[PDB]
Amino acid sequence: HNMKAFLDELKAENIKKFLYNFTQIPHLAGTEQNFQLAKQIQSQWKEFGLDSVELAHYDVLLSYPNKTHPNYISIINEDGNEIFNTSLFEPPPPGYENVSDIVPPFSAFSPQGMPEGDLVYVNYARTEDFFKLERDMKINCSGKIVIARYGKVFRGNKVKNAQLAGAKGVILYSDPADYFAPGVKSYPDGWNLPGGGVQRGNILNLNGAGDPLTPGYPANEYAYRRGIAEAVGLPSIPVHPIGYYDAQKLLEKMGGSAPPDSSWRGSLKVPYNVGPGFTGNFSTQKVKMHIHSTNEVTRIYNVIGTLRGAVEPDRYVILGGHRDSWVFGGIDPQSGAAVVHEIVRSFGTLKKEGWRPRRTILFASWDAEEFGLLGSTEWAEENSRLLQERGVAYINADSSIEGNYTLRVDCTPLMYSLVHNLTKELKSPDEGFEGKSLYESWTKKSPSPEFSGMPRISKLGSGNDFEVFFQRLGIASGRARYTKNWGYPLYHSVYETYELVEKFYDPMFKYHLTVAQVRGGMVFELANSIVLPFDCRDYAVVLRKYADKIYSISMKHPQEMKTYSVSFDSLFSAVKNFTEIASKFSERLQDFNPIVLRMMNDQLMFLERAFIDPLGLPDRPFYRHVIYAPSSHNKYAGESFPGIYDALFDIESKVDPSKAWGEVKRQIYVAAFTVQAAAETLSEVA
Amino acid sequence: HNMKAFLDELKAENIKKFLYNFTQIPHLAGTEQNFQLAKQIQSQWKEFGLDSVELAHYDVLLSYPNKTHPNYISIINEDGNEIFNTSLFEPPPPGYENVSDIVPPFSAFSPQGMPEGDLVYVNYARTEDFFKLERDMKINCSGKIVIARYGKVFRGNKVKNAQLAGAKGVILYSDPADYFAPGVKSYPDGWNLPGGGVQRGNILNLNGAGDPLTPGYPANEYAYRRGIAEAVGLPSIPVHPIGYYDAQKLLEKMGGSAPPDSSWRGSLKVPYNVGPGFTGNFSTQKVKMHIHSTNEVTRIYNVIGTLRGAVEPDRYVILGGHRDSWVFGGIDPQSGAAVVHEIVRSFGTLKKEGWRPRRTILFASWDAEEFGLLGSTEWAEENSRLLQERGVAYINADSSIEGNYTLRVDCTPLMYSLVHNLTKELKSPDEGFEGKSLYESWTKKSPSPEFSGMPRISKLGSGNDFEVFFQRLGIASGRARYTKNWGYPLYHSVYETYELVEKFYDPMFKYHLTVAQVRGGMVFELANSIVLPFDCRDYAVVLRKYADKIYSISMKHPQEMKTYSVSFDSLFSAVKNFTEIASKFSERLQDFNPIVLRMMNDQLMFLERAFIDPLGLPDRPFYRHVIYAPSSHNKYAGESFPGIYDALFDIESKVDPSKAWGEVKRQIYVAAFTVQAAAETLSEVA
Ligand SMILES: *[C@@H]1O[C@H](CO)[C@@H](O[C@@H]2O[C@H](CO)[C@@H](O[C@@H]3O[C@H](CO)[C@@H](O)[C@H](O[C@@H]4O[C@H](CO)[C@@H](O)[C@H](O)[C@@H]4O)[C@@H]3O)[C@H](O)[C@H]2NC(C)=O)[C@H](O)[C@H]1NC(C)=O
Ligand SMILES: *[C@@H]1O[C@H](CO)[C@@H](O[C@@H]2O[C@H](CO)[C@@H](O[C@@H]3O[C@H](CO)[C@@H](O)[C@H](O[C@@H]4O[C@H](CO)[C@@H](O)[C@H](O)[C@@H]4O)[C@@H]3O)[C@H](O)[C@H]2NC(C)=O)[C@H](O)[C@H]1NC(C)=O
Ligand SMILES: *[C@@H]1O[C@H](CO)[C@@H](O[C@@H]2O[C@H](CO)[C@@H](O)[C@H](O)[C@H]2NC(C)=O)[C@H](O)[C@H]1NC(C)=O
Ligand SMILES: *[C@@H]1O[C@H](CO)[C@@H](O[C@@H]2O[C@H](CO)[C@@H](O)[C@H](O)[C@H]2NC(C)=O)[C@H](O)[C@H]1NC(C)=O
Ligand SMILES: *[C@@H]1O[C@H](CO)[C@@H](O[C@@H]2O[C@H](CO)[C@@H](O)[C@H](O)[C@H]2NC(C)=O)[C@H](O)[C@H]1NC(C)=O
Ligand SMILES: *[C@@H]1O[C@H](CO)[C@@H](O[C@@H]2O[C@H](CO)[C@@H](O)[C@H](O)[C@H]2NC(C)=O)[C@H](O)[C@H]1NC(C)=O
Ligand SMILES: O=C(CC[C@@H](Cc1ccc(C(=O)O)cc1)C(=O)O)NO
Ligand SMILES: O=C(CC[C@@H](Cc1ccc(C(=O)O)cc1)C(=O)O)NO
Ligand SMILES: *[C@@H]1O[C@H](CO)[C@@H](O)[C@H](O)[C@H]1NC(C)=O
Ligand SMILES: *[C@@H]1O[C@H](CO)[C@@H](O)[C@H](O)[C@H]1NC(C)=O
Ligand SMILES: *[C@@H]1O[C@H](CO)[C@@H](O)[C@H](O)[C@H]1NC(C)=O
Ligand SMILES: *[C@@H]1O[C@H](CO)[C@@H](O)[C@H](O)[C@H]1NC(C)=O
Ligand SMILES: *[C@@H]1O[C@H](CO)[C@@H](O)[C@H](O)[C@H]1NC(C)=O
Ligand SMILES: *[C@@H]1O[C@H](CO)[C@@H](O)[C@H](O)[C@H]1NC(C)=O
Ligand SMILES: *[C@@H]1O[C@H](CO)[C@@H](O)[C@H](O)[C@H]1NC(C)=O
Ligand SMILES: *[C@@H]1O[C@H](CO)[C@@H](O)[C@H](O)[C@H]1NC(C)=O
Ligand SMILES: [Ca+2]
Ligand SMILES: [Ca+2]
Ligand SMILES: [Cl-]
Ligand SMILES: [Cl-]
Ligand SMILES: [Zn+2]
Ligand SMILES: [Zn+2]
Ligand SMILES: [Zn+2]
Ligand SMILES: [Zn+2]
Repeated sequence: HNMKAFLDELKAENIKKFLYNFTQIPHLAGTEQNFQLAKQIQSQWKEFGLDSVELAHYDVLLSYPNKTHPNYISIINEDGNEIFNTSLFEPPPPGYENVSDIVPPFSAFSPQGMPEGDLVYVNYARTEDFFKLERDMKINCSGKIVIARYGKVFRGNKVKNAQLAGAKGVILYSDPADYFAPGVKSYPDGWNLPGGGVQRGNILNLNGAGDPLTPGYPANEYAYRRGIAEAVGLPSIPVHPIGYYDAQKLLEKMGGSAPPDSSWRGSLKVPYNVGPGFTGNFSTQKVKMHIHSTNEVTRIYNVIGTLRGAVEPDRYVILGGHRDSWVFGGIDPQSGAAVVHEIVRSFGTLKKEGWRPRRTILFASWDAEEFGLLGSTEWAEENSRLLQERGVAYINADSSIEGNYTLRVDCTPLMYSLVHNLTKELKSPDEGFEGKSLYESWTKKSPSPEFSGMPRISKLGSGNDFEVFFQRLGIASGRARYTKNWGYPLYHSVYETYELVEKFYDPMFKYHLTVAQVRGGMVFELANSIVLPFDCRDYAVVLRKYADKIYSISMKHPQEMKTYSVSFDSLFSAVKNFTEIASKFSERLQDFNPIVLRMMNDQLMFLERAFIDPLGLPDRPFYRHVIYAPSSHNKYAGESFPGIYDALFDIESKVDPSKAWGEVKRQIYVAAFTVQAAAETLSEVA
Repeated sequence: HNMKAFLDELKAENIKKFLYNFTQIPHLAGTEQNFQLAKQIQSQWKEFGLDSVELAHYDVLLSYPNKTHPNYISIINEDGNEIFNTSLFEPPPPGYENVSDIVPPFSAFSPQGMPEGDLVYVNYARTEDFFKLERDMKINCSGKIVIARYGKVFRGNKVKNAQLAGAKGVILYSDPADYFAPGVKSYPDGWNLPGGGVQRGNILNLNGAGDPLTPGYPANEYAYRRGIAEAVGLPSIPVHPIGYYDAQKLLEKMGGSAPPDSSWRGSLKVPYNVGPGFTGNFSTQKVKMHIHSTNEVTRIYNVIGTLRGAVEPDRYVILGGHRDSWVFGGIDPQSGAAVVHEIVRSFGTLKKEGWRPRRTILFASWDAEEFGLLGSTEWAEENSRLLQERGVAYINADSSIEGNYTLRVDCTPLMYSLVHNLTKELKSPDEGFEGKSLYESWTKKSPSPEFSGMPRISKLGSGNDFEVFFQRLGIASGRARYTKNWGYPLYHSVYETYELVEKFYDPMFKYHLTVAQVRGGMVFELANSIVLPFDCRDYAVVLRKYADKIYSISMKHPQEMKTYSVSFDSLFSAVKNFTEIASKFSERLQDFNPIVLRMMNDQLMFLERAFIDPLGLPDRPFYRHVIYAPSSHNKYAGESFPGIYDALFDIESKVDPSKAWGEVKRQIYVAAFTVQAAAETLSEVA
């Protein structure tokens, strides 16, 4: 009973069976169907052999369209007539036109409203897009409806950016330039987005809070909830998404200024005029939104399975991914959840033969991830003390594939070595690499920008269920999935089905199987290796990289750094110290008795934990990791030394430079202190 | 080598020698003399046999009078003449009239100013005193100088209360009714306060922040400091203390309303008129303060000694007390520090013979405790990650005696059993109890208000160096000292000398020796017992007591609890659960292998830690313990369920009752959740 045994028990055919089983009806959070799937998963995980399997439920704020009062957008003429209306549903996929309860496209958590106004086209609605509109083009968004294309950044950042600019409404759409791959056919004949396809998705700005009504505390039966008016993260203007057929109708009459350059033009046969408003003929027509969605406190259910550790049952390695989907979830998330199900099945087969892992493994099927990571965050708020004193690692398990080209890993530097070592022992599934390792194919296809002969591994960002574990609690975290050659066209649409995956992404299920071996093999090592498989020297390498980068951003303002005596010396000193201490620690780790071992492993487990500042980042108390936080411009992207980065952002625009530069210095001191403090956790303990 | 060996090595004669050595010159924080004593202590602890002994220094905000521009108060006539002036120094004690650098009486951190006005007498300046003045007597303090007597509550709460009432100055004084014991002579002929004696002391309201300029982070060499304007906890009006000779001069001319009752009258031959202002003859005279003290960032030094553990070197038991004193520190703190020095000496004797404790013991000599607990708090901010993952217990060691009657212990319920068991094995030093245990004499003299045949043990409050460890970090903490039959007259005066202790408090040093056996024996057990000597069942008992108490406070408002559906059921359910789970845990602890042991001990060590809410209490982010916080009316006193207590305080005065009662419910939910969460840390781990 070893890792090879675990890995050999995983079967592509089983992943395929489970994916099919998980994707025949929609499993939207808060619905009957998703409770039923949770019950099924709990039953099967027990049958698979876990020691215990429980549902953990919470009553959280969710959001749904009004069934009898649909959401839509109009062009209205001056007479008041609605002369063009967007579509009320996506044409359902072949063979699914009778499935009940497909939720129509909507932006979850939109407030209600029927605003009317002139359209302004804001490109991707990124921070830089609004800067370009307002500062360079002198175009004023206040009181206008903005239309923005999806992509580049999390949609919630788009809405926040629109709000701050004074917009009274947001219309989101998928441009073929971003969601239609050239040379491939639309679903059902290929994997491309049809013009009637629409990306659903929440538009919250929770900054890691979880349920908007109970930030800090689990939404259990006796919770005291904020009123809607004080809820965290809800947008203050109506928002609705549409497909590119409808978008074309809204964009074609656009007047005002031309697009500032070609980076602002998508693929529709439309000028991409920024506005405000329409051209001459139609300058009297307007855009009207009709949004009637309601926010509703609704029960959600996590499935939590436990495989007790033989030696350190009080040390937890967690494999977690969500189960709730927008409609059928053929990729998002069931391609990940089917992989988790087969991982549980394999571990349980070993267990039934008398094996147990050294440490406890917890398996999680999270609910309401699509509505703001609510299920993972509420459970972690409930269990925060257990997690912070016992949590070894968290491996996420959302969609296993978003392409069929190569591997994509985003993790803490603590697991870089683990990931290199594991992938060297796994067979590549790729054409042209038969008989060669996954490591070889991945490094060949996705080389490191810095080191020859190594693969790219990215920082963790946010916007998935690892966020509370890593960014709030400081538990070492990672994720891995197959990706494209550098999202995917049918993301969050009704066309993400079992057939999309089985026909176009992974017909042999070999990419699913490889991802199962990576996620499963990581959890196996973390739960069974005698010494935890973390290399602190890898952190010392990246900290230097990030310190160089942040210093180079500051050095765009040399005169201000002289005037205000802005020095990075403390941060560099801390990083140098971390490097030296980590080096000594690594020598002792190889050169040593279970208390020494357990004292040692605790140093490795609490090293990620040491980067947490209990005071949080400014105005973001649930983002506490001083090295990594979600980017303030794009929740999906990771930022390093985010406190310093945000202090320096757009600093030349601040009215009181002394105060702005003071706050940069304050952030340098906080970062330097935290790096040194983390380093000292690796010093000899007495 | 066992506890008896440790205890027998402690000698009364050595405590006496060290006390004498520590009290011949003043050791005010930030001065040359106190750095020299720190160096001496470090040298001796090394000689005593500790493994390492370091100074940990920080640059913190301190406050000192201006040497060439003394602080004083006047009665000024309408002509502008200063017709009476308070004294510029206390008459120094016999044989010490040539000692240099005795700091004159002042209120540390007072701002500068020379306000003039009418006096109002505010009794003890407690919350209830100001309520009585303003609501019942209709006396308006705005723009008036208040005169208040020391006692009952921390002086800082007095100043905060005066500020909030609109006072422009505060004069603090020691009334004989509170600081002169009947039938005993004044120093040097007895232990009573002479009329020229004055209590020094800081008047900050830091709420656990430590150095006013660097809340959250150590005041190290690269720290970025707040400006004085944003500093935490500084008073906004001038404050100065005086003795009762001077107080009599200021109080004798007082007019306006009579004292509302006899609880408002002290012992001076004065009417205790509340004012405002003086009687007819002198109604045109005024009181003028002259305060010229300056706040100065100043280096302070902690001495940190380590005795490495043989088995769990990564588990810390800390014995810490301060070294800085107002003048000679004959009781405060050197009676405690001399005890610590002899404890270190005894442990080092065992070490020199080849013994080591099971866990690491850390010994601390803290600086600048008198200026706001700055040395212990900065070191704990520096080492917070080590402390929270490794800190087993903190035993404080300030003044060993404040009387010669009986023992006084204030601790976490987790150490109640430890304290009972230890004191049953110690000989009582008391007259009439020769041959009988310390337990027997203490319970006889200070019985429990609740259980026959047990002694009183009180909650921890704050205002001493355990505050950061217990209230911020959640490390189990305790303190013990000999006390009077229910502060002490010469507290913080120049008369607290070696002679006061050797002549009047403890001439045989037997009370010092007994306190050394208690503090030392507690640290020995905590550092050496195989299973940590904490009983979680004791916590379950007090939690029920506190839940009953807080419910009984709320039930003063039955109509409001019906209207707003204010239920305590969740809190009672949590406490019941904690009781049941603790009971099972205790059974397993007696019924079990070093990992099981270490997994078990970790449950005991992290149990205090589980009562910490990382979000802090409302507007008090550094007070994080949900069960215990310093009282918002008296930093010295402990409050239980302080979040709920403060929500209910004076609630019938709140203008929006729906909102006030909502916040009571929110606090009940937070408390219930935290109790249940702490209970679940004692559940089986998987
Ligand atoms: C990386 O690791 C280093 C440990 O090897 C550590 O070095 C410490 O650095 C601090 C400076 O930040 C040193 O502080 C000095 O301590 C001595 C006493 O040991 C003091 O005398 C000295 O006094 C001052 O001199 C100042 C500087 O010129 C002056 O401004 C002051 O007013 C005062 O006169 C300093 O406070 C400490 O000793 C060092 N330990 C060593 C060298 O072994 C680094 O700080 C660490 N990096 C970080 C970010 O922590
Ligand atoms: C002390 O320890 C107890 C464990 O023995 C624990 O008991 C749990 O209590 C909660 C109630 O707070 C129970 O919650 C219910 O869970 C079931 C499913 O297991 C739900 O069906 C049920 O649904 C609801 O019924 C509600 C109440 O009438 C209603 O308002 C809702 O809308 C919904 O229909 C409840 O959510 C849980 O099962 C209990 N575990 C048990 C009994 O074993 C205590 O909560 C704990 N005390 C604290 C403060 O944690
Ligand atoms: C997915 O697979 C499960 C497990 O086999 C199916 O659930 C079972 O359905 C059978 C036949 O109705 C019942 O006898 C069992 O009680 C079910 N087992 C459970 C819930 O654990 C489930 O119906 C399948 N779903 C689809 C769409 O094929
Ligand atoms: C990844 O594999 C490398 C090569 O096997 C491991 O590094 C070796 O670890 C052993 C065990 O301590 C050492 O004795 C060798 O000297 C190491 N070889 C090196 C550094 O080249 C590495 O530990 C593995 N990473 C893990 C387990 O996280
Ligand atoms: C307190 O005791 C210490 C320790 O004996 C005395 O310090 C020593 O003084 C002698 C005589 O001057 C020196 O030779 C040593 O170098 C000192 N030892 C140290 C500093 O560790 C100290 O002087 C005593 N103080 C008083 C007031 O009696
Ligand atoms: C205090 O002393 C009592 C009496 O010795 C200790 O309680 C006993 O502990 C032993 C060891 O587990 C048990 O076998 C006995 O049943 C206990 N006696 C009781 C409960 O009456 C108690 O453990 C000690 N407290 C400590 C060490 O914190
Ligand atoms: O939908 C999500 C969050 C974002 C997805 C990543 C993602 C983010 C954006 C796109 C897109 O714009 O097409 C596609 C995928 C993840 O982290 O798995 N979770 O279910
Ligand atoms: O002076 C102090 C803080 C308060 C003291 C307790 C104390 C508190 C008040 C008095 C008094 O009013 O006479 C006396 C003693 C302690 O906690 O040791 N620390 O050095
Ligand atoms: C949906 O449709 C209409 C909107 O006014 C109304 O009858 C019904 O209350 C709505 N449902 C909600 C708000 O859940
Ligand atoms: C848009 O829908 C509204 C409401 O149902 C209707 O009055 C109008 O005729 C529609 N416009 C078009 C072009 O269908
Ligand atoms: C832009 O928007 C509206 C135009 O109606 C105007 O009232 C507002 O004050 C303008 N503000 C800025 C900052 O340009
Ligand atoms: C699957 O891989 C092939 C081979 O390169 C590629 O052409 C095709 O685009 C891939 N399918 C998807 C959905 O990426
Ligand atoms: C103390 O005395 C006077 C007050 O104005 C002045 O000469 C000197 O600056 C003062 N010292 C300080 C502020 O430290
Ligand atoms: C009080 O002191 C001031 C300043 O030194 C002086 O002018 C005045 O004479 C003094 N008053 C008395 C009564 O000594
Ligand atoms: C009380 O104080 C002063 C008296 O000069 C007055 O100006 C102030 O407004 C009064 N306020 C209250 C609340 O009684
Ligand atoms: C010391 O104890 C005696 C004996 O009861 C008592 O009368 C005296 O007041 C005590 N001294 C002090 C300072 O308490
Ligand atoms: Ca919550
Ligand atoms: Ca500080
Ligand atoms: Cl993932
Ligand atoms: Cl004490
Ligand atoms: Zn997903
Ligand atoms: Zn998704
Ligand atoms: Zn003291
Ligand atoms: Zn004191």
